[PDB]
Amino acid sequence: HSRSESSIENFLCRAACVYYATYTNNSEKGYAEWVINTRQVAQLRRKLELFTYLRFDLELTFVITSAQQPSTATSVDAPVQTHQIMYVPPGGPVPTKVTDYAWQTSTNPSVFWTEGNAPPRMSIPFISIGNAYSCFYDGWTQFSRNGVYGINTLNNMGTLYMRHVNEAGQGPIKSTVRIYFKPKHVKAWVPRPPRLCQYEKQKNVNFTPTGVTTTRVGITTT
Amino acid sequence: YHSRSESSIENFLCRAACVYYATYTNNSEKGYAEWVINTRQVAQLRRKLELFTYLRFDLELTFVITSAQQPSTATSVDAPVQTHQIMYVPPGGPVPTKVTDYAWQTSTNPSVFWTEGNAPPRMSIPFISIGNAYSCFYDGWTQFSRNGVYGINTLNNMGTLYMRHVNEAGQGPIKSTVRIYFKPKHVKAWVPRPPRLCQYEKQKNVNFTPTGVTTTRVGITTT
Amino acid sequence: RSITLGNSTITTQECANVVVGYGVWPEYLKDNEATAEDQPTQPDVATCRFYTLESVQWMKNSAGWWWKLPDALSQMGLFGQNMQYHYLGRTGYTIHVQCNASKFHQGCLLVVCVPEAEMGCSNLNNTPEFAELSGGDTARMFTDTQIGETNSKKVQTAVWNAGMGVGVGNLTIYPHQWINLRTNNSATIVMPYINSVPMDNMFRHNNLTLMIIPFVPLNYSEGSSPYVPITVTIAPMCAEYNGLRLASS
Amino acid sequence: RSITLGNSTITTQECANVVVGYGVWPEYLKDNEATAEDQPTQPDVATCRFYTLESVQWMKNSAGWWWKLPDALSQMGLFGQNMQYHYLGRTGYTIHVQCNASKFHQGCLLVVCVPEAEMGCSNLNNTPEFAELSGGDTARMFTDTQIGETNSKKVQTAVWNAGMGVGVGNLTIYPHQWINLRTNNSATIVMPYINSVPMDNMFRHNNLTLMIIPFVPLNYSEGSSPYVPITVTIAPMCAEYNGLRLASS
Amino acid sequence: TNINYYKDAASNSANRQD
Amino acid sequence: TNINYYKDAASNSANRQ
Amino acid sequence: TNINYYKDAASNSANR
Amino acid sequence: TNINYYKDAASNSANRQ
Amino acid sequence: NINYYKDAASNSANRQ
Amino acid sequence: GLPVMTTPGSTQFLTSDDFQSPSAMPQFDVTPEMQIPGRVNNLMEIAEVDSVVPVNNTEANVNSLKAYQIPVQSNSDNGKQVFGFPLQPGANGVLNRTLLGEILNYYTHWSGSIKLTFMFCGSAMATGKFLLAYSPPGAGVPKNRKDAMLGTHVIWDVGLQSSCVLCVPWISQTHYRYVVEDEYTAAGYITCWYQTNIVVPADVQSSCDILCFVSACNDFSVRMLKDTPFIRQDTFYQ
Repeated sequence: HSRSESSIENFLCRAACVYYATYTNNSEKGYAEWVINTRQVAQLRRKLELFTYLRFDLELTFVITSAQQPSTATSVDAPVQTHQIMYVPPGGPVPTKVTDYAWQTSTNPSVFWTEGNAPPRMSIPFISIGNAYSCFYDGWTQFSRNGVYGINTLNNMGTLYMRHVNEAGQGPIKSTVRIYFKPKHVKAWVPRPPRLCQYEKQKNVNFTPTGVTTTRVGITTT
Repeated sequence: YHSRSESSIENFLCRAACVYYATYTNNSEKGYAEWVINTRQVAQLRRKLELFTYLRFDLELTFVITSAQQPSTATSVDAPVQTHQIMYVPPGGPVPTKVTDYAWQTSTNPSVFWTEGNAPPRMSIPFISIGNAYSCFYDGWTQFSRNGVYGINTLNNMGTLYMRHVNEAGQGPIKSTVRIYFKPKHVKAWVPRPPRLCQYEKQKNVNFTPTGVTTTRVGITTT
Repeated sequence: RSITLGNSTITTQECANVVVGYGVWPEYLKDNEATAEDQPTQPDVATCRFYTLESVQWMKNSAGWWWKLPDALSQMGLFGQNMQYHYLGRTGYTIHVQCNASKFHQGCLLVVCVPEAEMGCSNLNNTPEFAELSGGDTARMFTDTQIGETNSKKVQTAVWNAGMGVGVGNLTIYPHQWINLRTNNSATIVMPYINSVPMDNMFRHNNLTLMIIPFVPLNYSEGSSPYVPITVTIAPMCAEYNGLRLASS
Repeated sequence: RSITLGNSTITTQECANVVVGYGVWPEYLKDNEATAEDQPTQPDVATCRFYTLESVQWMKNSAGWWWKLPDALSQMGLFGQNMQYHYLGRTGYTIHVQCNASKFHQGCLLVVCVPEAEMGCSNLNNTPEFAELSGGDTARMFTDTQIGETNSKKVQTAVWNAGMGVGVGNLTIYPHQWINLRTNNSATIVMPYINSVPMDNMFRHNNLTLMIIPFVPLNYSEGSSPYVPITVTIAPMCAEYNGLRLASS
Repeated sequence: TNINYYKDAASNSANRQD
Repeated sequence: TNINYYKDAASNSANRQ
Repeated sequence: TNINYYKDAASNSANR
Repeated sequence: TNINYYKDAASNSANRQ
Repeated sequence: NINYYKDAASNSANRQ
Repeated sequence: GLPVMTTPGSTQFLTSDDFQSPSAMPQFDVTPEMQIPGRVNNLMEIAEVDSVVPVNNTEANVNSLKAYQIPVQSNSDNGKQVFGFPLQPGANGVLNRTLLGEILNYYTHWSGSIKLTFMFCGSAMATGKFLLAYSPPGAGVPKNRKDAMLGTHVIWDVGLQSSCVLCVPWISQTHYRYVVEDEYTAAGYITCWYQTNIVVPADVQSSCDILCFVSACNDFSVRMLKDTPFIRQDTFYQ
């Protein structure tokens, strides 16, 4: 008997939906944005929070699915729709409209993908400033022991913007992008007890107390 | 210690950048688009390049063409898949005068034919300059009489780029938007110069409106 | 049966087991893992010594105690002084939990060292306050019951969740010992430097948290002495400090 | 210390270091980098010699001065004559900015050589005029304030942008020296041929532009001599000329 | 097969081979 | 491992490795 | 012509 | 250059030489 | 180069 | 027909991809190369260049050369701060538009030491001494010369040397710092104080100026390329 499938690489190296957002073909505010964290989703968050420190590369897979939203015009023959995903690292220009100059992405990496093809995929190295990603932080952001308390003093991985490239047509189109993280080449340290009480907030450990286990009647109950 | 790999000029410039994007529609005979190739219309890539006085590199061209249904007064429009043609006219060549001109045969002129719904078309191009390096700036004139034109627009002569739909959709109008993307490959740079401070004003000259040296604070002791 | 840092000497047991962290003995920072350029300060005997914190009472009702470590030795001697005067610090610890009762007493404590013991709040829309999380030379207590929602800034001290939303019965993954009064008198844990960066500031970040939680409560028949105190003695080990400056809290 | 180019000889000090352009000393054109197929003319001394331009006064208000390089020596002797009679030319320079005061004066000049100093206009729909950009015998001046918004064809001479839309505080990327009257009396910069082509016409293209910008103003107490002049002396080096024909401006 | 087509190590497959 | 398929050098990847 | 590209034996073609 | 990818001979290209 | 087709007309241009 | 299975990511246009593309100009005879002076191979070669620092960001000076002038004068006091700015090479205005700061604003992470060259542009007859101090974070910016004295500092005598280099070291909890302002990657405060008052003779000016220059050391690197916030566009320039 081999313990192969219980390695950390196999445990974590499976795609997981970290977040999914929507944007529409109408208006000029038809772009979406997301500050990148791994604590909005429950499953992957718990899996990774089984450890205090991790270090790994990432495989990013995007599942973008669109829908013809209601319209009052006659015959809405919509052509194939293409999307742009821009990554603005912390400090870069921020798209303020669907037709911003920031979308030029001279330097910011971005993907252009047309609907109906294989989901776009892109890998990213270990982009941390420390020698390992941190899952927990028993400290503050200000040296006065004030301000912010928790992992949201470390989480600073930049924002991710989404838009339709097409000019828009007679009929509205709402699209939903789903981000999928897959840790590759994993190294984890300092294991810790699994999460018991259900998550409440993305930016802190706050929990509502729960019991230790499911209950039976007596210590002998079988 | 650590490495300075990501700060090489190759990595600095070798990232695709939208230099220009234009529109053309299926209706009419002027439903073709044209663009004289310059690198000074877009601020980001222009500044990246203008960090140096002289450059030399090959180019990766990526085109992102997206179309959209335009209003129509028909009973039911069902447009088939749309194909596009991108023609490059070097300086002096025949120039398309209408959506159906003879120039579009491109017997000699290189051109790309791309159908919607596939990977964006991509096309590499060598170092196309007459000099031994591209010139980012030019402190001179175009005429030997020290008159006429002043600036880099006495050197820019890279030809034009035209765009059209190949099928003649009639049951309904369709507007398409082609986006040009430059990616400098195999880069060589010379004579670095101060980064652009004042915002750009015109694509054909350095003209600027004076701006302050930096953001301001209260006092020299103000942290 | 005695281990001796600096001017201090703790007597302990007869060949008893000292739990050496994650199998790592604290060591000084090597030239290859370091990024700080300034030459560090290593007080040695003056800093690496057994500071004995306040004693606490183990009661028949006590729920448990915890100390944040940097912020526990913050006020004790030259360790604290260097801590205040330097921007960066790095330390391991030797933690000695001392509790003694008689053959006629009974009870059992879990003595655990939680690295990165980020604790939750009572109000799910707030983070606990500095004083609520920290109790240097003043052990902060776990609670026998759920803390109140209205409380605003405060730590969810429900012992069965260890204030971290986990099962307290699974804290054993962290380096720990058991003080079973039946057969035990003390617990010795040698914790190495646990962090994702080579050095960190010692006011902003408490890399470790000592927790003593009674799993089987103290008991004793009438006549047996009723006051059973627990005394914690922590000793910095291989302490380094970088970035000299004026100091503050 | 004598330098001694052609029939000319300028003096410096041993401690005063000469800044050699982009690490390149001027040299003639190789047969492998050349395109002009006619045999070039190399006047040697008659052209490669120290031409001293008009002097200017450094005032307590002066903002700075600039010269277009080919069009500064365009009217100087046989350099200018060869320039008129040939279609193509190639030259390096030795630029010597001389300013001398006493210990009781103070101030600091930046002496920089900008290759391809393409300058902007005040009216954004026009390019500045040749006479506004160029003054051979007479240096053109920078200004203390923004020039008029609608002045037709004029150079945006606001000093803090150097007329190129940049931060003057970053002009240091170009080869440069400082004349700090406290510790300096002159500056020597040897510029090589800077261009994208092996040869260019010398009337249509000013390959380089000398700029003297006072960063710290001239100052002195009552009694100290008030008239502080700056004299620039430029010497062509390894000048070549191709395509001899009818001469004209 | 274990031939890598990309110049960056992050582009490689997971460390699953034994 | 990296071999070039096209007859023109301009077709090659970036000069990164 | 049998150079299996996948790390798991189950991914292989049939036994023929 | 011609390498056969299929285990069955009927899958091969024609015998044109 | 590695020509994929048995007929010479199938080959790329005679450049290089 | 070689059997093949497409993987996700096909038909994808990633800005920063490095694939081969077919040339549209086959057999194009490029013009030969020329040995042009001033080859740049890395952006740190530019980041390492001294460029004047506008320490005096005062609204009134920013549109003038006065921004680069640090005022010093003969004062009847002792231990009077000359200037103080935080160590934000890419964020704070004092340095964000320097050569170094400009290059930093194209990247997200940075690490290394920084050379602050200070040049005294007063009269040749003036003398004096200054305390140039870099105080790492954790405690507030030094309020007194005594407070500044406890951190990395250098006493600069203007008596002999006109220029003095204070080389701020890399003292950080992490290997890199965010170019954008983050308190977790705080970096410190750089202050200057009077060590010995500017002594001047008769008939010589008692108020002089100093110029500050910033450059990067041999141990400076930037990471995670991005676009600058400094350039903005709304319409295609024409």
